[PDB]
Amino acid sequence: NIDFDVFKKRIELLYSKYNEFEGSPNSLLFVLGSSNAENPYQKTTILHNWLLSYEFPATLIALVPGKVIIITSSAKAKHLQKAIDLFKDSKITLELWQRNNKEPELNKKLFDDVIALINSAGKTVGIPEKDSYQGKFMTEWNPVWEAAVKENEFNVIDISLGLSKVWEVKDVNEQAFLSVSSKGSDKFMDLLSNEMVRAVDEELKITNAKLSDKIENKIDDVKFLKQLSPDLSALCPPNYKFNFDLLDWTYSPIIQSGKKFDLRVSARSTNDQLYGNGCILASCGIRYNNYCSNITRTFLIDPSEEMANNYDFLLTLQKEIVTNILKPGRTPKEVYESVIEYIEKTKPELVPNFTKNIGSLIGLEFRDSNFILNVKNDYRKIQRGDCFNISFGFNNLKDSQSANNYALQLADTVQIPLDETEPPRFLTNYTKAKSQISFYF
Repeated sequence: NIDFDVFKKRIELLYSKYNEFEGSPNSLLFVLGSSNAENPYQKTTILHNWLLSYEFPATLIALVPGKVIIITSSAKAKHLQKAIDLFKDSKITLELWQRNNKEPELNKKLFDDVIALINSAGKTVGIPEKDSYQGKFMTEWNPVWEAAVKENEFNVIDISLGLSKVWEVKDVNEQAFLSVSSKGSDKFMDLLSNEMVRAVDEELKITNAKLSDKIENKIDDVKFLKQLSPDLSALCPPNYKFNFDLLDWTYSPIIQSGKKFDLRVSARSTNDQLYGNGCILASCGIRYNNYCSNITRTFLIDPSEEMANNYDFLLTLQKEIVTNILKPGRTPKEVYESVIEYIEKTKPELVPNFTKNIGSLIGLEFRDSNFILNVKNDYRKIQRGDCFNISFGFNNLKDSQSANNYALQLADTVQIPLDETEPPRFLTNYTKAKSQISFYF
């Protein structure tokens, strides 16, 4: 069940902002084909999650002056019917056009009709240009759209940056869902660290990938889910009941040890035997009601003194970033440059080893590519209500005591409160204390 008051406020917000996006689009057009679980964070899908809290496959949504048009099946139109009355009073009329797959002539007429309304709004049409969906609905739609662009002289422009700004600031309910997600990540991290220690202690034959898979699979263990429920349900926003079915993975858990450390988002657990010495990097990111979170911990197994000392600096760095650097009003570039400067002042020798970013805005997407915390983004300001995956590390560090280089990585989900007087709030709280992440065999 969909909160239509939320649907109404979010669609009205988008409607009020879009003509002021870059390029001044006269209309917006969002076409969703079949859902793909392996590619869940495209802008059109994000829009559906934001507006409705569910992805509606084989559905078109258009915004033009005065109207929101939804082309979808009878079943789906029935889920959305109650929304219509909300716009009866508003610049928007809501219109639900129902498809019928035994009437392909009607289905074509609907598509021609919406393109006519788009044409009437103006020549500039805003779409998320990187989005790609497959399936039967898209096979119908694609040639109709392509003909319209070519025949009507549509100027089709990207709106990803505009969308990113519209839904950037998290409302109080969204903040709650992010908190729930993050607590989930904490509890899986706790499991992960326990299973990892057991693996080393019991001399298990197990690869990094197999161990991370074990943790991933616990999301389907209803016994484990039951255990999770008290702590997660306490964090749900007022009037929203905790629901198991809304728990998912943002991405596959990762464990790294031994020969290979990769600090980029593209990293995946290797098929190498779990290496029970030195640095073990682990990352879990649970998703609750579409709200992504992330946590990365480094575990130290019989660490040399230099690994331990560099781990201490890693903690100090995170405290400096979150307490002093990551402030409303600042650009990602300014934040990242400030980080480099701090490292340059304290441990200059480690600058070449540092990650190229310190994470990104997080929310309905795991990583908003228009708000990565690196030097390339000089065009966004941090705002109160923003939530971040603050993730950084040092790779290719030299161990005098081992044949393997080592790495250190730390990530937490951090909320910037809406209230001016409140500091950044860690949503992920699983320990990072050196004595609690160090193990000796």
